[PDB]
Amino acid sequence: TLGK
Amino acid sequence: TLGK
Amino acid sequence: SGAIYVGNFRVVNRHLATHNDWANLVWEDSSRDLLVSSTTAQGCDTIARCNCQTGVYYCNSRRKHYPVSFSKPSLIYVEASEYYPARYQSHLMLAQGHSEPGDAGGILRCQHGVVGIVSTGGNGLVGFADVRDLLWLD
Amino acid sequence: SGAIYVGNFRVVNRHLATHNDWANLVWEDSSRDLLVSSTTAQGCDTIARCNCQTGVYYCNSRRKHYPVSFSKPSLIYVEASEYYPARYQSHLMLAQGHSEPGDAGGILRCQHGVVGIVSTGGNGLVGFADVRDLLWLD
Ligand SMILES: [Zn+2]
Ligand SMILES: [Zn+2]
Repeated sequence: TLGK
Repeated sequence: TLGK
Repeated sequence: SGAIYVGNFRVVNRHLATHNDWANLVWEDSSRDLLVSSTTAQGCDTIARCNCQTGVYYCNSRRKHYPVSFSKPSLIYVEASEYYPARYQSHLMLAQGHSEPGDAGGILRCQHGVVGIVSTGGNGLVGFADVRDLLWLD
Repeated sequence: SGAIYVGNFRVVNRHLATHNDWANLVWEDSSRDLLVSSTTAQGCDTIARCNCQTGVYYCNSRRKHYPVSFSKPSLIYVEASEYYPARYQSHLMLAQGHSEPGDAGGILRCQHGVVGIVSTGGNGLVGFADVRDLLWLD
């Protein structure tokens, strides 16, 4: 799960 | 001018 | 429905304004059939920053959205009614289209946001009060 | 941007939640990567009441909206990251598409309103966390  |  | 809510403003036909509109009056113009009142909530609408002369509006009497082509805003002599005497109404954009009693207040929209609101009609025309110059709303 | 505002709710990726989100927590689910917090203003969004599997989302890295076709929500094993250990993520819809660091939070929309929010991606896929079953938001 992403959020970079 | 409308408003009926 | 029947109003534009932008920021902390509510824009309505002047002739349809409520007591609460007048209590919270910000600005009004009989020659445009427009009234703006203060709201406590932030609105969802955006005023179109454009010169579009095609868009879509909601027709109250048909409960349908219709596509429409309309004239550039103009000064138009509007005949007497129970709402105004015969007068010049400015900022008025005309389209061919259906209208009936109770259609005033329908919002006209394009890809850039809100363009205007149904104000007048008759003889096969619908007249929309342009709001796009009221840059202080947004 | 990066959140869905519906009624007095704000929906965000759990892994991107703020201190103020946690202070005003309503609901959170690590297995969905979702968190909902209370707001003081009313939001403008609507949750799609539908089963659409095509729509448009905003891509942060490209600053563009893209049309997308995506799978029905499913349980998907998602590999470890600095945000979660390897785990099953539920309610996840996959599309072929571009993604880069910082794309999580982009909102996926159809004709019926908000469908989901970018949560995961990699190997040429973008995974969106479906929100359409959260009927209590709207
Ligand atoms: Zn326009
Ligand atoms: Zn839909």
